[PDB]
Amino acid sequence: NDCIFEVKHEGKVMGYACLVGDKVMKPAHVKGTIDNADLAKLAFKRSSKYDLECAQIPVHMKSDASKFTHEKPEGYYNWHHGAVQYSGGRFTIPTGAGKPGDSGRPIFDNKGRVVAIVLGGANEGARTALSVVTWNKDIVTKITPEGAEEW
Amino acid sequence: NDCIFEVKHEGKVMGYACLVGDKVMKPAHVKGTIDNADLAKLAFKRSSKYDLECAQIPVHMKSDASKFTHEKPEGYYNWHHGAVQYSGGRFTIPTGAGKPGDSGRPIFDNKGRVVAIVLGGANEGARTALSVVTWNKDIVTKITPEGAEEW
Repeated sequence: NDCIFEVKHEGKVMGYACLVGDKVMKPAHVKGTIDNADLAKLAFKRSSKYDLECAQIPVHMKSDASKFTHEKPEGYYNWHHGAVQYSGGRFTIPTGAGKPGDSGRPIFDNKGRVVAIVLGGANEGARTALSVVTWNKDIVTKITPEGAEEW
Repeated sequence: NDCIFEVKHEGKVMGYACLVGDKVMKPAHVKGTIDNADLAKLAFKRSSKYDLECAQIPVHMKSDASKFTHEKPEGYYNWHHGAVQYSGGRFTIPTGAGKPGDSGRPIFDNKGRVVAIVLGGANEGARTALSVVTWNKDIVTKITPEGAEEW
Protein backbone atom coordinates (compact mmCIF):
# COMPACT_ATOMS: atom_id res chain seq x y z
CA ASN A 1 0.00 0.00 0.00
CA ASP A 2 2.31 2.74 1.28
CA CYS A 3 5.65 1.05 0.49
CA ILE A 4 5.21 1.16 -3.32
CA PHE A 5 6.30 4.01 -5.60
CA GLU A 6 5.89 4.24 -9.36
CA VAL A 7 8.62 4.65 -12.00
CA LYS A 8 7.75 6.42 -15.26
CA HIS A 9 9.55 7.13 -18.53
CA GLU A 10 8.40 9.86 -20.95
CA GLY A 11 4.92 9.75 -19.44
CA LYS A 12 4.52 5.96 -19.60
CA VAL A 13 4.37 3.65 -16.59
CA MET A 14 7.16 1.06 -16.58
CA GLY A 15 7.31 -0.49 -13.11
CA TYR A 16 7.37 -0.10 -9.34
CA ALA A 17 10.02 0.20 -6.63
CA CYS A 18 9.63 -1.47 -3.24
CA LEU A 19 10.73 -0.38 0.24
CA VAL A 20 11.61 -3.57 2.12
CA GLY A 21 13.57 -3.90 5.34
CA ASP A 22 16.21 -1.17 5.34
CA LYS A 23 16.86 -1.05 1.56
CA VAL A 24 15.27 0.26 -1.63
CA MET A 25 15.03 -2.42 -4.33
CA LYS A 26 14.34 -2.17 -8.06
CA PRO A 27 14.66 -4.49 -11.08
CA ALA A 28 17.56 -3.54 -13.32
CA HIS A 29 16.01 -4.03 -16.77
CA VAL A 30 13.35 -1.33 -16.23
CA LYS A 31 14.15 2.18 -17.47
CA GLY A 32 12.89 5.54 -16.21
CA THR A 33 13.15 7.69 -13.10
CA ILE A 34 11.48 7.44 -9.69
CA ASP A 35 8.56 9.77 -8.99
CA ASN A 36 9.56 10.66 -5.42
CA ALA A 37 11.76 13.75 -5.29
CA ASP A 38 14.15 12.63 -2.55
CA LEU A 39 14.69 9.10 -3.88
CA ALA A 40 15.87 10.35 -7.29
CA LYS A 41 19.04 11.88 -5.80
CA LEU A 42 20.37 8.64 -4.28
CA ALA A 43 23.28 6.59 -5.61
CA PHE A 44 22.69 2.97 -6.62
CA LYS A 45 24.74 -0.22 -6.99
CA ARG A 46 24.28 -2.84 -9.70
CA SER A 47 24.87 -6.55 -10.25
CA SER A 48 23.83 -8.06 -13.58
CA LYS A 49 23.96 -11.63 -12.26
CA TYR A 50 20.88 -11.00 -10.06
CA ASP A 51 19.09 -8.32 -12.16
CA LEU A 52 18.84 -6.09 -9.09
CA GLU A 53 19.74 -2.58 -7.99
CA CYS A 54 19.73 -1.37 -4.40
CA ALA A 55 20.42 1.65 -2.20
CA GLN A 56 20.07 2.57 1.45
CA ILE A 57 16.86 4.22 2.66
CA PRO A 58 17.09 7.85 3.83
CA VAL A 59 16.62 8.45 7.52
CA HIS A 60 13.24 10.16 7.82
CA MET A 61 11.32 7.69 5.62
CA LYS A 62 12.29 4.54 7.54
CA SER A 63 8.94 4.21 9.34
CA ASP A 64 7.30 3.14 6.06
CA ALA A 65 9.49 0.03 5.82
CA SER A 66 7.65 -3.29 5.67
CA LYS A 67 8.55 -6.41 7.64
CA PHE A 68 10.08 -9.53 6.13
CA THR A 69 11.14 -13.11 6.84
CA HIS A 70 12.74 -16.08 5.07
CA GLU A 71 10.46 -19.04 5.87
CA LYS A 72 8.52 -20.34 2.85
CA PRO A 73 6.24 -23.22 3.90
CA GLU A 74 3.88 -24.92 1.49
CA GLY A 75 0.46 -23.31 1.16
CA TYR A 76 -1.37 -20.42 -0.49
CA TYR A 77 -0.31 -16.80 -0.94
CA ASN A 78 -1.87 -13.61 -2.29
CA TRP A 79 -0.88 -10.59 -4.34
CA HIS A 80 -2.57 -7.65 -6.03
CA HIS A 81 -4.14 -9.53 -8.96
CA GLY A 82 -5.30 -12.66 -7.15
CA ALA A 83 -4.05 -15.74 -5.34
CA VAL A 84 -0.78 -17.60 -5.91
CA GLN A 85 -0.04 -21.17 -4.84
CA TYR A 86 3.36 -22.50 -3.75
CA SER A 87 4.09 -26.22 -3.84
CA GLY A 88 7.14 -28.20 -4.89
CA GLY A 89 9.40 -25.14 -4.98
CA ARG A 90 7.54 -23.12 -7.63
CA PHE A 91 5.06 -20.24 -7.72
CA THR A 92 2.08 -20.45 -10.09
CA ILE A 93 -0.96 -18.32 -10.95
CA PRO A 94 -3.98 -18.80 -13.21
CA THR A 95 -3.25 -18.16 -16.87
CA GLY A 96 -4.00 -14.74 -18.30
CA ALA A 97 -3.68 -12.69 -15.11
CA GLY A 98 -0.77 -10.29 -15.20
CA LYS A 99 0.37 -8.08 -18.07
CA PRO A 100 3.64 -6.41 -19.11
CA GLY A 101 4.58 -3.45 -16.94
CA ASP A 102 3.62 -5.06 -13.61
CA SER A 103 7.17 -6.19 -12.78
CA GLY A 104 8.21 -5.06 -9.32
CA ARG A 105 5.21 -6.33 -7.34
CA PRO A 106 5.67 -7.82 -3.86
CA ILE A 107 4.28 -11.17 -2.75
CA PHE A 108 2.93 -11.11 0.80
CA ASP A 109 2.66 -13.51 3.72
CA ASN A 110 -0.43 -14.15 5.84
CA LYS A 111 0.66 -11.59 8.47
CA GLY A 112 2.02 -9.08 5.95
CA ARG A 113 5.65 -10.23 5.67
CA VAL A 114 7.46 -9.79 2.35
CA VAL A 115 8.90 -12.97 0.83
CA ALA A 116 9.51 -12.39 -2.90
CA ILE A 117 9.84 -9.93 -5.78
CA VAL A 118 8.40 -10.97 -9.16
CA LEU A 119 10.21 -10.34 -12.47
CA GLY A 120 8.68 -11.94 -15.55
CA GLY A 121 7.58 -15.49 -16.18
CA ALA A 122 6.86 -18.31 -18.59
CA ASN A 123 3.44 -19.06 -20.09
CA GLU A 124 1.81 -22.36 -21.03
CA GLY A 125 -1.78 -23.37 -21.73
CA ALA A 126 -3.66 -23.63 -18.44
CA ARG A 127 -1.09 -22.27 -15.96
CA THR A 128 1.88 -19.91 -15.83
CA ALA A 129 5.19 -20.07 -13.95
CA LEU A 130 6.81 -17.06 -12.28
CA SER A 131 10.49 -16.09 -12.30
CA VAL A 132 11.37 -14.74 -8.87
CA VAL A 133 14.36 -13.42 -6.93
CA THR A 134 14.19 -14.70 -3.34
CA TRP A 135 16.56 -14.90 -0.39
CA ASN A 136 17.75 -17.22 2.36
CA LYS A 137 20.14 -17.01 5.30
CA ASP A 138 22.70 -14.29 4.40
CA ILE A 139 22.38 -14.70 0.59
CA VAL A 140 19.94 -14.11 -2.26
CA THR A 141 19.21 -16.45 -5.17
CA LYS A 142 17.48 -16.45 -8.57
CA ILE A 143 14.85 -18.95 -9.75
CA THR A 144 14.17 -19.28 -13.48
CA PRO A 145 12.02 -21.85 -15.32
CA GLU A 146 12.54 -22.83 -18.94
CA GLY A 147 11.28 -20.46 -21.62
CA ALA A 148 10.59 -17.50 -19.34
CA GLU A 149 9.96 -14.04 -20.79
CA GLU A 150 10.20 -10.68 -19.04
CA TRP A 151 7.21 -8.56 -18.08
CA ASN B 1 -7.11 -39.78 -15.09
CA ASP B 2 -5.80 -37.32 -17.69
CA CYS B 3 -2.07 -38.12 -17.45
CA ILE B 4 -2.27 -41.64 -18.96
CA PHE B 5 -1.71 -42.32 -22.67
CA GLU B 6 -1.86 -45.55 -24.66
CA VAL B 7 0.91 -47.26 -26.63
CA LYS B 8 -0.38 -49.11 -29.69
CA HIS B 9 0.97 -51.50 -32.32
CA GLU B 10 -1.08 -52.87 -35.24
CA GLY B 11 -4.33 -51.77 -33.62
CA LYS B 12 -3.73 -53.60 -30.32
CA VAL B 13 -2.94 -52.27 -26.85
CA MET B 14 0.02 -53.79 -25.00
CA GLY B 15 0.79 -51.12 -22.39
CA TYR B 16 0.53 -47.56 -21.14
CA ALA B 17 2.84 -44.59 -20.64
CA CYS B 18 2.65 -42.11 -17.77
CA LEU B 19 3.74 -38.53 -17.06
CA VAL B 20 5.23 -38.03 -13.58
CA GLY B 21 7.18 -35.00 -12.44
CA ASP B 22 8.86 -33.66 -15.57
CA LYS B 23 9.64 -36.92 -17.40
CA VAL B 24 7.73 -39.46 -19.49
CA MET B 25 8.19 -43.07 -18.41
CA LYS B 26 7.68 -46.38 -20.25
CA PRO B 27 8.49 -50.03 -19.46
CA ALA B 28 11.30 -51.36 -21.64
CA HIS B 29 9.74 -54.69 -22.64
CA VAL B 30 6.61 -53.08 -24.15
CA LYS B 31 6.87 -52.56 -27.91
CA GLY B 32 5.06 -50.11 -30.16
CA THR B 33 4.71 -46.35 -30.46
CA ILE B 34 2.79 -43.59 -28.69
CA ASP B 35 -0.52 -42.52 -30.22
CA ASN B 36 -0.07 -38.81 -29.45
CA ALA B 37 1.51 -37.02 -32.40
CA ASP B 38 3.81 -34.84 -30.30
CA LEU B 39 5.22 -37.39 -27.85
CA ALA B 40 6.13 -39.91 -30.57
CA LYS B 41 8.94 -37.70 -31.93
CA LEU B 42 10.84 -37.48 -28.61
CA ALA B 43 14.30 -38.97 -28.14
CA PHE B 44 14.59 -41.49 -25.32
CA LYS B 45 17.32 -42.97 -23.14
CA ARG B 46 17.39 -46.72 -22.49
CA SER B 47 18.59 -48.69 -19.47
CA SER B 48 18.14 -52.46 -19.27
CA LYS B 49 19.19 -52.41 -15.60
CA TYR B 50 15.78 -51.03 -14.55
CA ASP B 51 13.50 -51.62 -17.59
CA LEU B 52 12.76 -47.89 -17.93
CA GLU B 53 13.06 -45.28 -20.66
CA CYS B 54 12.63 -41.55 -20.10
CA ALA B 55 12.47 -38.26 -21.96
CA GLN B 56 11.79 -34.60 -21.25
CA ILE B 57 8.24 -33.23 -21.18
CA PRO B 58 7.64 -30.45 -23.74
CA VAL B 59 6.74 -27.08 -22.29
CA HIS B 60 3.06 -26.73 -23.12
CA MET B 61 1.98 -30.04 -21.51
CA LYS B 62 3.52 -29.62 -18.03
CA SER B 63 0.19 -28.78 -16.39
CA ASP B 64 -1.06 -32.37 -16.74
CA ALA B 65 1.70 -34.04 -14.69
CA SER B 66 0.84 -35.58 -11.33
CA LYS B 67 2.50 -35.18 -7.94
CA PHE B 68 4.92 -37.67 -6.40
CA THR B 69 6.45 -38.53 -3.04
CA HIS B 70 8.91 -40.95 -1.42
CA GLU B 71 7.48 -41.71 2.02
CA LYS B 72 5.77 -45.12 2.11
CA PRO B 73 4.10 -45.61 5.50
CA GLU B 74 2.07 -48.74 6.12
CA GLY B 75 -1.52 -48.57 4.93
CA TYR B 76 -3.72 -49.09 1.88
CA TYR B 77 -3.25 -47.59 -1.57
CA ASN B 78 -5.57 -47.14 -4.53
CA TRP B 79 -5.23 -48.03 -8.20
CA HIS B 80 -7.40 -48.59 -11.27
CA HIS B 81 -8.73 -52.05 -10.35
CA GLY B 82 -9.24 -51.55 -6.62
CA ALA B 83 -7.36 -51.28 -3.33
CA VAL B 84 -3.80 -52.49 -2.75
CA GLN B 85 -2.22 -53.39 0.59
CA TYR B 86 1.32 -52.48 1.69
CA SER B 87 2.89 -54.24 4.68
CA GLY B 88 6.22 -55.89 5.36
CA GLY B 89 7.83 -53.93 2.54
CA ARG B 90 5.84 -55.71 -0.17
CA PHE B 91 2.84 -54.99 -2.40
CA THR B 92 -0.06 -57.47 -2.48
CA ILE B 93 -3.31 -57.57 -4.47
CA PRO B 94 -6.16 -60.13 -4.21
CA THR B 95 -5.92 -62.93 -6.75
CA GLY B 96 -7.62 -62.80 -10.14
CA ALA B 97 -7.23 -59.06 -10.77
CA GLY B 98 -5.16 -58.00 -13.75
CA LYS B 99 -4.25 -59.56 -17.09
CA PRO B 100 -1.35 -59.30 -19.55
CA GLY B 101 -1.32 -55.99 -21.39
CA ASP B 102 -2.18 -53.84 -18.34
CA SER B 103 1.36 -52.91 -17.29
CA GLY B 104 2.18 -49.26 -16.63
CA ARG B 105 -0.62 -48.24 -14.28
CA PRO B 106 0.49 -45.93 -11.44
CA ILE B 107 -0.21 -46.54 -7.75
CA PHE B 108 -1.81 -43.69 -5.82
CA ASP B 109 -1.74 -42.56 -2.20
CA ASN B 110 -4.58 -41.03 -0.16
CA LYS B 111 -3.70 -37.60 -1.60
CA GLY B 112 -3.27 -38.78 -5.19
CA ARG B 113 0.53 -38.83 -5.37
CA VAL B 114 2.35 -41.39 -7.51
CA VAL B 115 4.68 -43.76 -5.68
CA ALA B 116 5.35 -46.68 -8.05
CA ILE B 117 4.89 -48.17 -11.52
CA VAL B 118 3.79 -51.80 -11.89
CA LEU B 119 5.54 -54.22 -14.27
CA GLY B 120 4.39 -57.83 -13.98
CA GLY B 121 3.67 -59.99 -10.98
CA ALA B 122 4.04 -63.34 -9.27
CA ASN B 123 1.64 -66.28 -9.12
CA GLU B 124 0.11 -67.41 -5.83
CA GLY B 125 -3.10 -69.05 -4.65
CA ALA B 126 -4.73 -66.58 -2.28
CA ARG B 127 -2.98 -63.24 -2.89
CA THR B 128 -0.79 -61.91 -5.70
CA ALA B 129 2.59 -60.29 -5.06
CA LEU B 130 3.64 -57.48 -7.38
CA SER B 131 6.96 -56.70 -9.02
CA VAL B 132 7.32 -52.92 -9.00
CA VAL B 133 9.85 -50.14 -9.52
CA THR B 134 10.00 -47.40 -6.90
CA TRP B 135 12.40 -44.61 -5.99
CA ASN B 136 14.17 -42.99 -3.06
CA LYS B 137 16.30 -39.90 -2.54
CA ASP B 138 18.39 -39.51 -5.73
CA ILE B 139 18.21 -43.24 -6.60
CA VAL B 140 15.85 -45.69 -8.28
CA THR B 141 15.41 -49.34 -7.39
CA LYS B 142 13.89 -52.55 -8.72
CA ILE B 143 11.90 -54.84 -6.41
CA THR B 144 11.37 -58.34 -7.80
CA PRO B 145 9.83 -61.23 -5.82
CA GLU B 146 10.49 -64.89 -6.50
CA GLY B 147 8.61 -66.52 -9.35
CA ALA B 148 7.53 -63.30 -11.07
CA GLU B 149 6.27 -63.33 -14.65
CA GLU B 150 6.05 -60.50 -17.16
CA TRP B 151 2.72 -58.80 -17.81
